[PDB]
Amino acid sequence: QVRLAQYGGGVKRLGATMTLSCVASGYTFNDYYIHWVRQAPGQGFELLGYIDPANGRPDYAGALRERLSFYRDKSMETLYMDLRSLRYDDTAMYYCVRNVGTAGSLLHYDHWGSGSPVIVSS
Amino acid sequence: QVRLAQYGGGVKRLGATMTLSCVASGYTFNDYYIHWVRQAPGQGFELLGYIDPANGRPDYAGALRERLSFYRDKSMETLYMDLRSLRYDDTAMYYCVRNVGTAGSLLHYDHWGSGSPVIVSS
Amino acid sequence: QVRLAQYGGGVKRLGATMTLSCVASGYTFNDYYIHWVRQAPGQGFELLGYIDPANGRPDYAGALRERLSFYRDKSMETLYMDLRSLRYDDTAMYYCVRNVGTAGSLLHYDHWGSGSPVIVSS
Amino acid sequence: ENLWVTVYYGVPVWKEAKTTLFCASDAKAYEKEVHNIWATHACVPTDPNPQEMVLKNVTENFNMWKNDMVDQMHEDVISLWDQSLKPCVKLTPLCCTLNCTNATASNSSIIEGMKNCSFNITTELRCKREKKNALFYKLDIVQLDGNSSQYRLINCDTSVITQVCPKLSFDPIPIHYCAPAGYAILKCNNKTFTGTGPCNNVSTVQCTHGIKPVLSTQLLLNGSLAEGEIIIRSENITKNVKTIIVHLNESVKIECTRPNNKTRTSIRIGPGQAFYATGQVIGDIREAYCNINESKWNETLQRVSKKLKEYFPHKNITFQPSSGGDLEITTHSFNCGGEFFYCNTSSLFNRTYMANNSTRTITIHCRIKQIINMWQEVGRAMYAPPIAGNITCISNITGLLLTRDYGKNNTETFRPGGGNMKDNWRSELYKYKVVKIEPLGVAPTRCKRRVV
Amino acid sequence: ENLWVTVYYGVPVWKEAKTTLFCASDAKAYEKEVHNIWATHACVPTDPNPQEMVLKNVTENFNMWKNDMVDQMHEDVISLWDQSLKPCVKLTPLCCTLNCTNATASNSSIIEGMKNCSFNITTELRCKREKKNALFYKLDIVQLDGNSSQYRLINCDTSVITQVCPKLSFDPIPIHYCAPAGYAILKCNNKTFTGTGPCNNVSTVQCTHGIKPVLSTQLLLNGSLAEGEIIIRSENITKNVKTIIVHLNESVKIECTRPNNKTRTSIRIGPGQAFYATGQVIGDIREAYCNINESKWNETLQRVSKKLKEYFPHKNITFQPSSGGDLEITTHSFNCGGEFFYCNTSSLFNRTYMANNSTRTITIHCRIKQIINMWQEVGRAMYAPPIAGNITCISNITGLLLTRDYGKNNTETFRPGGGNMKDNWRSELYKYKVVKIEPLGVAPTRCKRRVV
Amino acid sequence: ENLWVTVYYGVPVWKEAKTTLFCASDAKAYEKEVHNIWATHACVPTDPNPQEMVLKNVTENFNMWKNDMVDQMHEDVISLWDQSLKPCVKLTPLCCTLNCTNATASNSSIIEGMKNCSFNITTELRCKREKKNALFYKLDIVQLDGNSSQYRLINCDTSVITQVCPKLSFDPIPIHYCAPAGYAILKCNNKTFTGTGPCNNVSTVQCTHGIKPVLSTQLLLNGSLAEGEIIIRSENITKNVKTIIVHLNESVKIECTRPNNKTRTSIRIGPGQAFYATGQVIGDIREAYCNINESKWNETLQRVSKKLKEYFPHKNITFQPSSGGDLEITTHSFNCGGEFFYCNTSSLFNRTYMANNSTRTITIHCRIKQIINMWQEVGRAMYAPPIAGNITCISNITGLLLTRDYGKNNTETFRPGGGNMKDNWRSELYKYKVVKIEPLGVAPTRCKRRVV
Amino acid sequence: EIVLTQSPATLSASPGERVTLTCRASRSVRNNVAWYQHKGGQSPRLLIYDASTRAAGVPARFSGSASGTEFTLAISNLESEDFTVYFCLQYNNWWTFGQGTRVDI
Amino acid sequence: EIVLTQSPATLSASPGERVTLTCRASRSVRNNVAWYQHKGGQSPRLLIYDASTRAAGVPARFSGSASGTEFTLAISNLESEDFTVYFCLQYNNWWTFGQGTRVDI
Amino acid sequence: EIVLTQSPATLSASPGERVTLTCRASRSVRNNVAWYQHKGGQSPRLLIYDASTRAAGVPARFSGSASGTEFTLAISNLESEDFTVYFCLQYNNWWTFGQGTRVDI
Repeated sequence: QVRLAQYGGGVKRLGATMTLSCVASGYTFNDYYIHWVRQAPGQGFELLGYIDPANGRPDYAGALRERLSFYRDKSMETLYMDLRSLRYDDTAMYYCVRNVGTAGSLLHYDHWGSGSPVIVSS
Repeated sequence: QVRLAQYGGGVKRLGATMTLSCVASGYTFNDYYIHWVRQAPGQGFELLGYIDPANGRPDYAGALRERLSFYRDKSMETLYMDLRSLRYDDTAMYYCVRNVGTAGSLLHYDHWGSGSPVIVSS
Repeated sequence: QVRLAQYGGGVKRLGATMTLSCVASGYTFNDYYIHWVRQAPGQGFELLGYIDPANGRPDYAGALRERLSFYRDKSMETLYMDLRSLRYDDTAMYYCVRNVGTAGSLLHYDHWGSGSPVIVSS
Repeated sequence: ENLWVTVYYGVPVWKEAKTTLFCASDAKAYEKEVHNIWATHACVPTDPNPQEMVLKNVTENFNMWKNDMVDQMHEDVISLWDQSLKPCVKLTPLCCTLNCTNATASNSSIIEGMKNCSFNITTELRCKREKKNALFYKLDIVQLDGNSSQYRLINCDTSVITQVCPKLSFDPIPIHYCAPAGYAILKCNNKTFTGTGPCNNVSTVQCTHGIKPVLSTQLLLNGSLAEGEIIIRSENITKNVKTIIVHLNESVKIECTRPNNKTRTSIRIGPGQAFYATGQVIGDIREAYCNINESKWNETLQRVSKKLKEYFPHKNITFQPSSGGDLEITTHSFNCGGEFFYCNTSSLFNRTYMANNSTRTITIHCRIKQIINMWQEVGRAMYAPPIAGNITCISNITGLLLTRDYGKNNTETFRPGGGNMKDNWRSELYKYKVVKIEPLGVAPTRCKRRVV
Repeated sequence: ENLWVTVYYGVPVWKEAKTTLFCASDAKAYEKEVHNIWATHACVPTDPNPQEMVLKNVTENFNMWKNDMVDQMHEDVISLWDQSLKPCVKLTPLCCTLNCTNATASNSSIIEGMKNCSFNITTELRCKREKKNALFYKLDIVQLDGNSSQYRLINCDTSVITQVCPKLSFDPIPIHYCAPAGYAILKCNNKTFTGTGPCNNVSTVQCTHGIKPVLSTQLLLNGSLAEGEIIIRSENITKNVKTIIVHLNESVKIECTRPNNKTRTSIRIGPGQAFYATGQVIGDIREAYCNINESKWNETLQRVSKKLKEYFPHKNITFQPSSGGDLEITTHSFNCGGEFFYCNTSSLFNRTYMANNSTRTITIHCRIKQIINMWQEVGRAMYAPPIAGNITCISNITGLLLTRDYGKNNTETFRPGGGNMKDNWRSELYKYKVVKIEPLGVAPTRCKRRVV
Repeated sequence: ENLWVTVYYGVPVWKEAKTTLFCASDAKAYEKEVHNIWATHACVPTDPNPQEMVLKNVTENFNMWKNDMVDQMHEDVISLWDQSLKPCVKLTPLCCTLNCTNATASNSSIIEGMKNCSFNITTELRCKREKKNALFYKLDIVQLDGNSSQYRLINCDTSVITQVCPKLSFDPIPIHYCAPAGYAILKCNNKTFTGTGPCNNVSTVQCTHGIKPVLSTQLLLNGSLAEGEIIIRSENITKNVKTIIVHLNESVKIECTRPNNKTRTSIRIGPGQAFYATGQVIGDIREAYCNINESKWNETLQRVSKKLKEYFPHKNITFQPSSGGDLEITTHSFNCGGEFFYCNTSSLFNRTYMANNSTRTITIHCRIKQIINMWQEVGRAMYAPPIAGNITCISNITGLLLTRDYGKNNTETFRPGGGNMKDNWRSELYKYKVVKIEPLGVAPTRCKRRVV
Repeated sequence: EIVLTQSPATLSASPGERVTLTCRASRSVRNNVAWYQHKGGQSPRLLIYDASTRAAGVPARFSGSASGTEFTLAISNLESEDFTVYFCLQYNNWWTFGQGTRVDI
Repeated sequence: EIVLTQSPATLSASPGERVTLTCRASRSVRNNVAWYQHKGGQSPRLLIYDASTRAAGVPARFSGSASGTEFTLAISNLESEDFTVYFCLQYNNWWTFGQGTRVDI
Repeated sequence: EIVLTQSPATLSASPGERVTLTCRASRSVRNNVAWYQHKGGQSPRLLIYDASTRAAGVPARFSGSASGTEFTLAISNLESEDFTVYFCLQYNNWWTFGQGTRVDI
């Protein structure tokens, strides 16, 4: 039923800005938060932040608050992640991931998108 | 809630014809009869006639049946009183007034419009 | 209430082709089979075939399967009978007739159209 | 002595209440498979015969003006007309400005009550426009400013216009009203009943007799007749009254015709639906008109005056035509066959009175109309397609909707009025009242219950 | 001697009646959150297991032709289709005249089953009129008069066309039917049952087994199988019959494909809605087609003849293709994946018989269509958006809808027919009957009640 | 010894369940004949006074997050908004590209938050193309590509726009919720209640107190006040939470104005259909703005921090403006009079804290908007007609919808949020729970029934 | 082809008499038989079907019955309406008509 | 034309006093009579109708009663609001007003 | 920032064996912990959440439990499917993952 397709993966020039993107289907787009998570090679997973698709509210990891931004084209069930000013260590696999929650609390993840690789070198 | 606004008041030339007007709001325009009533200075109130806004049926005081006419622009919740062939003694305050009634009988008045003064002299 | 009007009756040339026609009204056009029946002068009635107006399915008498065809302009509640290659003995009265049926079986006739005469001679 | 409470269930006792009555009908049309604008839309199966029970020794009040069910009759008739018009086509594409000229037929170099017109239309939707033409009775149309060849349909400024589908019929059917379980309907059978106060001969039914939902103004027609001599019903809070209903004990026949032949034409609106515009008028041109037995008319107004002076004991009574307002009240109006009529009744009502049958035949001029206001609402106007060919019609006058003038020295005066459709149903529902049974009675008795 | 009346409540006794059955379903799709045109629209929660009770020593009548619930199945399926199509977009802006030409595959002067077309469209209201293009299967389109480059969509003369929203699925789901309280459903379990007369092994349930609402004609598919050898069901008022249902004890597989790739395209209609027009065809072109095991087909028609001659004891039986009429009955038709198919079954039905597995594989030519009539109504029609890419499908033939020719000397003849959708549901609802319990029984007994 | 079963009917015992509550209201508006978007649409007659009964010696659980009736409040408010907007005019003919320029007034050679525009329309259907002009607050509008004189309404691309009819009012009314028969509503009266766990002072009612359906974001306003000192409500599954509700024991006044005069203009769309475009701005031009007592604001945030550090015992707390997203959450928003406001609250929330009245008056900049999404849906949007003249408004702040940042060393941080309308009703429905009575209790007793 | 024979071909009667018409089949047709009045130069009308059911609006003077391969129509009162042609029809297998019968003075 | 006479034409009073105004008709009007306050230069307001029913929102200090052809209005407390003109109206037959009455210091 | 430690980093096993993986937190996370299978080069899948609830469609061979700051994942039968990477995740405070664990022959 549900999917999180992805695009935007590829080689990126040193110090450039990129927009990655994620496309949802098969579920009520307002009901679930989306988290952006990554894995550098040889490292455990890491959280960049999350976005509420319904109102577009973002929230960010304290290390990356200056560099990231999130937005959604709500009619298209589609999300975008900007990362400004890339560095060599941003070289990683990037996923959009769906997060379950009650009306009160956000909880575990229940579905992972296809993943986009990114390589930072000119 | 309800109103009866009025216009058309002012100086009128001797022997001329005038249309006064009354604008309703805030209630079901078909349900209440409208009466046209006046007061000459130093005289008690006097009835000119009444109109059913729903079908436009008029009725007149026997003294003025030749001179008066009534009509309504029903989509505008708006009534008009013509008085033809003015004389000095028509100089008065004129009101449109709302009349309560059951399905059987017309009764007392429950709301008076803002009043229009008229002065008959060239 | 119901009718079966008819047209197309008249003199026809020897060996020609004709379309007769029948127009229904006053009942649910999908619910009843229509039969085409004729009477040559001095002969008992004879069945040509029947058509289901709903899907346009026909069935024909074994003597005339080569020569007949039936069709309907369904939005016009209107039926047409082609008879190809006329012969002198086709000279007859022709009727469209309504046939009652349950969901299972087709039964007696309950209404006859106005009748169209046809004369086969040049 | 030695008395205790007891409860009786099912005790026959009642009080008046507002309650939702059932619509009831003959189970399909007049017990037939025909398509009719009332009975084809639900309204349940036939009452084969109302099981009327006459109550012994009951005195009970009735009030036809303050009545709890007339409103439901009004709402239900509105509802059936809405539910039946809703699927039919909106004429909205037609509403832009018409070009028009004098209408004509062979050996009729004018037809006077009418205009010929041509207009832009969109024959298949959202592509190339086309010019089409038709003629209209002049009352359907307004002329835009100046000397002006330019005209518009009278209502489509203010309101949507729906064409009634030619599949339907305007014919009335005898509707019945029935109580839900635990309510009951009372008739009042006193043959002199004025519509208010006590009745002394009373009966109950699960349902009313039939009522025919006839749209009409000035004249009550195809209704019931009064059992006595002529009955005059009014409110009695004040001498001022909105309407007086006069109910006859003898029907007066009226006959009417639209003798000209109509050529219906079909103009496509879009998918499947067509505007049945009015094409060429055919035959030797006449007005629409109606006829009445003048002997019976004179006797009827004599009898009406002879009763009406019992309410108004001073010397002079007089009748006059309408004072002013819309066609719908300023004329008698009705819907013979499938088109709407408006008749200048002034020749019927020029009469006077004071203290102490096919001859002279009255005939009256009528205009006819395709664009109609209904229930006196704005916003929701109706278009009648033309009835093809020519039309004859007969109906029974049964009562007059009068209203009364300013009172002046020794002289009452009356004219035709009403027009607010509620008064038609109140002119026949005046019999009934609805009550709820309150079956849980209690009383003293010479008993007590055992404790064991 | 010494007998008196007594009442027993709850007595197990019944009579046949028309009654409103519940729609029942698996509680969300196939017990899943997917969007499907049946179970996503209401129809209540799952029956976990029907509590079938076998009745001892009951003999009871059944009549599948005169049945009281087949009509409700027909209305309910229509209702779900109406309720689900109503919110989807009307193609009303598209209907006016197309310009068209021969369509082309890659490497090719042509593609044969289709026509390329271009058309005026309005897009966002009172922005510029604009030109767009698409190709259609030829059967969706009529050529306007003359040698003519001019064409129109086949239905939109008569009707509104609604595009079914690509969010939905045409897939059947196993619907159940259930009795309201105080009604009961009886199955008839006799494994030889012909659909009429008495049954001698009977059971009751609160609900039916699952039924799949498969739209099909000529061939009953993805249905149940008969428990005996092949059963032939007919009416028996007359030798004249509308349909004969043949119900197989063994499924015959059929496989089908639309192997060409379809390029979906999006054309904006208005403030949220896209017309999913059909763009360029991709890949090495084939027809749509279907395949059958010819051994199994030959055995099936041998078995069918070998039973059918028990009803018709004279010397010869024969099968033929359709006589004439619409595609919907003149061909086998079904809705694999999400597009509609029409197959020239003439090669299946050329067979003859008389008194006294992946080899030879049958394959059949099919056309495919986007504009569809449903339930044999007019004035409303469905547009199917193209399924992108290419499609494969498998299904089980389970029965034949035959009809019989004019009877002639020593020779019956049959051809595919049916097409009136009621016969599909009657081809599976033939088991059930619905009854009302009448629990208030009375009888004599050897007792009287005490007065104290 | 010697015990047997007995049944007691009507036993007071209950369990929690989902159940359909009644909408209840003052019987017509505020007990008046005015037209208001809530109480004029059904929702039954007044509760004159809720018959609260305090339960002796009951300990009972409540859970405001998992609550069974908040969803029904959300659906019911949406339903009333749908049912009331449905008859009003769709602005669809307005939706095509506009030419636009800088807007102005006398002695105001700019009005800065705004654009003047002109557009193609048809004044009557199928009459000639016509040009009309109006000005729009810039947030209602998008600019098409390039340096571009070309603009469009922000939503008519994606969605249908309905103008709310000027007859209505956006004013809240005190709605009540009531149990159907056999359900009961429990309040939890403990004056310190955090929204989860047991309560020890409990009462029952047939209906809730009044609730005002105020649309707002960031700030809860015109609500109830907490009975203790300030209460902070959160979920407690995890430190991660979607919203924190802060409920004040003391209202803080906020005052607001739209001081510019508005010239309403009427542009026709069709039969009885008029679009109230925004015509010339009049008077000495200002922004919309709001004012607050800075003493009370400082005390309130001091008190909030002084409670909030009880949940978060480590040293530092901080407040900040919104992070990003739509105007609807990135600003405080509310609907004073009959237009919608959006205020840059950053000057309210720059504050910090750590371990151990008409003076300084705060005033805040606000923009205002005519095109509105509701309930965070898409595909439907509301156009607010301009309120003519100029507007003043006063309301009571009663609580804050906070959300919390990433946790970092010795430092919590919070900002305004919420915006998902469910949290507003959950910020007042936190009291109630609904239960079903299960009255058929059974127990042992020292009795047996006689056989005779 | 199932044959129908009517008898007599022409039936001699007087007004107000009771009169009987007969039809026979070449083999069984169950009761699947109907009778029609054929007024001169006009569309026929249904009288009776299933050899016995008088149709709606048909005059009560008409009646009918069956025995094996034989079918009977009767009229209680001849009239100028009914000195006319009538035919039997069978719908058991295919459809076929009798040669018709005339009733005259 | 049914005449109404009010009496007195002008009524002398002091604030906080109870005060009574009278109206008479040339013949019976049943109870179909009403009373209005007329503030100077302004649209009048309804006080009482059917000689006795105080209208909605009217101050409780107003009251009224009837006997035959005579009608009475009373006020429990005079005020600067109420040192003003008042008139009786009848709606039994035709409508007609009294000459009005002024209450002053 | 709540740390998760997995142990072992790599786990030696044979097919059809029961196998156990461990995760510990730098402080309490209640039961708000989940486990995921990570097949090579593919989107991960949920196994268990709230340290104990097996998710829908997950193989019954997976199970899990908790004690204080420590969390345990178990598998009843190793297979070529399951000689793969797995990770623990906590969602009590902020989100953070373990370094992952590989199961191999």
